[PDB]
Amino acid sequence: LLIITVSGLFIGLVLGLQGYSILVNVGSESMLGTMVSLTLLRELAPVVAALL
Amino acid sequence: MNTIAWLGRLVIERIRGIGVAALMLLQIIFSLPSAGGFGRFVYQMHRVGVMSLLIITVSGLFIGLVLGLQGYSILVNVGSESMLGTMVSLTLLRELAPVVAALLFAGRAGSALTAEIGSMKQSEQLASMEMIGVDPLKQIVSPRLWAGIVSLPMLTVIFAAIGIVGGKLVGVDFLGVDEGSFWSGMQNNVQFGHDVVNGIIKSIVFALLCTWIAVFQGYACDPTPEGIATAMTRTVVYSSLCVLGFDFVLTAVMFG
Amino acid sequence: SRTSELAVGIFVIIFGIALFFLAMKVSGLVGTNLSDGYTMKAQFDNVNGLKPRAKVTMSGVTIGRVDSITLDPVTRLATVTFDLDGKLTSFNAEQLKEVQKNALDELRYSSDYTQATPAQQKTMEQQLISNMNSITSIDEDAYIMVATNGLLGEKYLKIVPGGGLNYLKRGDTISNTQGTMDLEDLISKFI
Amino acid sequence: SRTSELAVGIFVIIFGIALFFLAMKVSGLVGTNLSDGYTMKAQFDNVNGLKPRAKVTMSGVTIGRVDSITLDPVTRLATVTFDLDGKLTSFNAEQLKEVQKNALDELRYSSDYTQATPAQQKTMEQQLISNMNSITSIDEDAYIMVATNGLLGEKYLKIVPGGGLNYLKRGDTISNTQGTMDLEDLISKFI
Ligand SMILES: CCCCCC/C=C/CCCCCCCCCC(=O)O[C@H](COC(=O)CCCCCCCCCCCCCCC)COP(=O)(O)OC[C@@H](O)CO
Ligand SMILES: CCCCCC/C=C\CCCCCCCCCC(=O)O[C@H](COC(=O)CCCCCCCCCCCCCCC)COP(=O)(O)OC[C@@H](O)CO
Ligand SMILES: CCCCCC/C=C\CCCCCCCCCC(=O)O[C@H](COC(=O)CCCCCCCCCCCCCCC)COP(=O)(O)OC[C@@H](O)CO
Ligand SMILES: CCCCCC/C=C\CCCCCCCCCC(=O)O[C@H](COC(=O)CCCCCCCCCCCCCCC)COP(=O)(O)OC[C@@H](O)CO
Repeated sequence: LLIITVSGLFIGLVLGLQGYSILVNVGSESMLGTMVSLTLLRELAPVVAALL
Repeated sequence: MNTIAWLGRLVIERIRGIGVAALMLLQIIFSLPSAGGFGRFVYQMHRVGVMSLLIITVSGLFIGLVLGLQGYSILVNVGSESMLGTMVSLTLLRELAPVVAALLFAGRAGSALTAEIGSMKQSEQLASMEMIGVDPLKQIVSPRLWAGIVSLPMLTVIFAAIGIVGGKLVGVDFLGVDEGSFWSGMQNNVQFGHDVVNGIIKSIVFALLCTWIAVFQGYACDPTPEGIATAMTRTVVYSSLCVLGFDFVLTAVMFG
Repeated sequence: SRTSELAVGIFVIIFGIALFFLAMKVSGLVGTNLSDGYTMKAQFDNVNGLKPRAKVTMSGVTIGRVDSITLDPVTRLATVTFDLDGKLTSFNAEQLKEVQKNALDELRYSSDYTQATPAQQKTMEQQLISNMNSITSIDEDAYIMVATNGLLGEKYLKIVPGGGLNYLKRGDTISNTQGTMDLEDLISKFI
Repeated sequence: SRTSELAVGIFVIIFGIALFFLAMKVSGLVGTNLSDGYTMKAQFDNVNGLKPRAKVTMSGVTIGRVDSITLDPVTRLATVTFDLDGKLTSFNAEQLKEVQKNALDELRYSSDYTQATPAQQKTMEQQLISNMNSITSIDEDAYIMVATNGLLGEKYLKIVPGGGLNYLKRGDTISNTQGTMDLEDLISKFI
């Protein structure tokens, strides 16, 4: 429970920092919560939690 | 307060463990080279680098296949399927190829370094080498440290190269985007100094952390058959937290 | 060193629980309060795309949120209720005296001296007790409208101030509105 | 063992918290529950992009969802069935009287009194007793259209009321439609 909790927080910090830089140039910073939640829920949270 | 005292005693021995591993690293990298030490380094490039070549090649192809399949579904609804090669190459070069190749290096080549050094300690080859008059930090530990710092940045470049080849294979050759627009959009937005060299600078920082942890846990092991196995799962946990922790710090500097 | 193990053991448990109380605060669960928020309401004719917990701005700066949107199926109007802030829309103490004497001196000018009775400053006494209790910065002839935040933004409410002698009280209803503009109706409106 | 069963019970508390946050803060799950909703259907000539479980709005307020879209290859017009609501679209006790007296007044005004025979208002009471058995808010010359929110968003159905005296029953067919407008539709309009 301790490796999974801290690794999930560090990955969400990188997703919100990288995803803001993409979306702010096309005028869609309101879609930040959509791309953060949909990247985790369908790609990154099943795969990275299975590698740890 | 019986477990509260146990919890405080636990994190003090872990703080003291970082102090031993810091003084162990400064004793390796600040010393003169010796006789026959290059040939021991080329032997450990075979055990650390060449043995990891099959997990890295197949895992890079499978990840590039998912990126070209998911990235086509996003871009086709906004009329920008020509930017598929830009988003596939820029996702690997700055995020995924430094990080995922360091999580498979900590599992295969990191956990095998702390089992080889740890079984030398149990069977008393490290104590027998010391009483002969040879420092085992120079003979045994120091070729294994340098072979991991060199082999992981050489393996994320092969990781990123097959990820782009795998993403071109599903995008161009199966989903049917234009081949000339795949490479021309990539050669326009991807820079060498800002995107390719910044991915190599990440994987040198990760190779130092993943190998210094793996080498320390085998040297400061507990020479007991389930004291070695407790150490092998400590190099996979501590390296994965350090890779994901230093990844946020390096993107906030490079791409922030 | 048993006193040392007890201090590092306590600091870890305190830090671990205080992160959990901070994680439930930045996650939209329990908490999420606001600086003495009162509640206004308004009635539009088309609120298409406005969702609850949206944003309310006066001059670009967010002053509130949106609470609920309901339909009245006898008169074909939508009724939005939203909740504002006290630190951003209410005069603390001093500005209360300042907008008192500006609305008093503008009312008691040479235009309304001849219109009203010559027993003046009696309406200044009656209007001042109605000013002090529960007044906001939204004057009587401002209007609210549904805006769209650039070109790909979400949707939100915008209060456009203008004019104003008397003000609206906390709880009132803004009676100058204009709803949104659908892009199907834009092209048509054109030709 | 009493600790290990106590610690596993905390691992099920934190799992239940996270499944609560994922379902009812991140997804649309808690906001899909319709109150005694009936079912209507319309028939279009272009439903391209309309998905099931899409949205139905009247004035910007969501009043239903979309259930099923099929061809009917004998007439080759697509048929959408959608289910509306009880509260936001059907009348109640006070409102039914408020439309029953005016539906006789819109009928038996000065204009359409001497349009039927010289008989009494029992047939104009028949137009009252034809009403209250399962009426809606939608009249008979409202139209429905496949609109799109924003200019890169999803597609939903939009009910636009207008004019009209009588009211549709629960379960009928709205008979004025217009389908989607894609890029080749927008061009042929302007020329
Ligand atoms: C708006 C500006 C746009 C950017 C313009 C840049 C244009 C692109 C050109 C070149 C790319 C420059 C980007 C910054 C480079 C990051 C440097 C860095 O991150 O430095 C790394 C520090 O890493 C660690 O300690 C982890 C510690 C991280 C904290 C270090 C803080 C760095 C502060 C100095 C860096 C100056 C940044 C200059 C960029 C503006 C060292 O990397 P290595 O050489 O491998 O050392 C090997 C290690 O084992 C150390 O022994
Ligand atoms: C910015 C400055 C440089 C960046 C480094 C910064 C880090 C701090 C300084 C590091 C260098 C200090 C020099 C001292 C190095 C100390 C390590 C050392 O000296 O290790 C030596 C190994 O040889 C060895 O250099 C290992 C042999 C060479 C290893 C590296 C090989 C380089 C080849 C790849 C280089 C990449 C370039 C490619 C570019 C595209 C000696 O080990 P042993 O012989 O087995 O001992 C055994 C006996 O004592 C008893 O049995
Ligand atoms: C432009 C794009 C750039 C891209 C560049 C190209 C990328 C690289 C391309 C190809 C890389 C291929 C990887 C080669 C792996 C070499 C591994 C190796 O060579 O290691 C060997 C063993 O490998 C072993 O286990 C044998 C290892 C397992 C064998 C594999 C078995 C699985 C395959 C069979 C199943 C078929 C697959 C299913 C398909 C339907 C060494 O033998 P050892 O006895 O251990 O050591 C002996 C020493 O003491 C002295 O010699
Ligand atoms: C809405 C959003 C939803 C999100 C929901 C919330 C998410 C979950 C929240 C929090 C989860 C916290 C994780 C708790 C970890 C519990 C681990 C545990 O409880 O395990 C214990 C040991 O942990 C141990 O090693 C002690 C483990 C190491 C201690 C940690 C030390 C690092 C911290 C100190 C440094 C501070 C950090 C630096 C900050 C600047 C058990 O002890 P054992 O002796 O091994 O077994 C005993 C058995 O035989 C019988 O009892």
